Amino acid sequence: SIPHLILELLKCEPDEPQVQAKIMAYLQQEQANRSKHEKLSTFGLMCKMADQTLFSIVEWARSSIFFRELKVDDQMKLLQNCWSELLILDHIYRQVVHGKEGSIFLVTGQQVDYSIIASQAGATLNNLMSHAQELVAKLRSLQFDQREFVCLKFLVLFSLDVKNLENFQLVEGVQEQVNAALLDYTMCNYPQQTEKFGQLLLRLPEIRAISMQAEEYLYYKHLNGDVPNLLIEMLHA
Amino acid sequence: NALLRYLLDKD
Ligand SMILES: C=C(c1ccccc1)[C@@]12CC[C@H](O)[C@@H]1CC(CCCCCC)=C2c1ccccc1
Repeated sequence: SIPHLILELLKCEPDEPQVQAKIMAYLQQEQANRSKHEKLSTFGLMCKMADQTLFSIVEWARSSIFFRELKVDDQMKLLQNCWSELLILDHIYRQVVHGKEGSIFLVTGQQVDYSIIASQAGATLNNLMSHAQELVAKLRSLQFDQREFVCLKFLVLFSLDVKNLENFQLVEGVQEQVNAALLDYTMCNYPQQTEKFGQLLLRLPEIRAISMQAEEYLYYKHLNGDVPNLLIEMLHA
Repeated sequence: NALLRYLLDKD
């Protein structure tokens, strides 16, 4: 059985084929416009890929239950606190669902060999990607499913780390009720895995660590002149 | 962050 609250969360999920198709098409046109001598560095492609993923994340949040009740200033503070976490969580779940050994599945629907990516990404992003893959392997061994994924999305979005909120009580209530719903759901659907609920929660600090370190690296690359938008606005704020 | 506000306010 599924707690009704989780059903309401599932109702808010985007149509993932449409999201990926739109991003794939955007990036195709971008490269098409570019002359022979001005193509995008692979790092630059990933930045634009992440940029366009952020647009869909904002659109998802603004239409979601609970979030749509917040005033816009509260909505901005939540997304500014968790945008990078949501990008990483989405990346991780994509590998859990579609990931094969030795390759990375991108939001465009492209499968890319890790040996290609690791050649171009540099030590820092390779480290963060490898740590993310460790979470992928752990989540796949626990049978991380879509109901749990949407719970973690909402726990990331409605973070107690966000200060200066006009309606902090709603954020606290969502955090608490989604927690109780996840606890119940894992207990009913995976009774044998006593460790599952805790192993899910303990990924959130790790995703937080990975995403904040990812933010700091990208801010470095921006300051260094390496980044081309929404991604930059989120970094600064 | 005018861009984020716009994405949250736009029709
Ligand atoms: C936060 C990222 C990022 C942003 C800018 C530049 C590079 C990466 C992501 C997260 C998902 C996005 O598709 C991005 C794609 C990616 C995986 C493969 C691209 C590597 C660079 C050649 C991201 C990622 C995933 C896990 C850990 C760190 C970054």
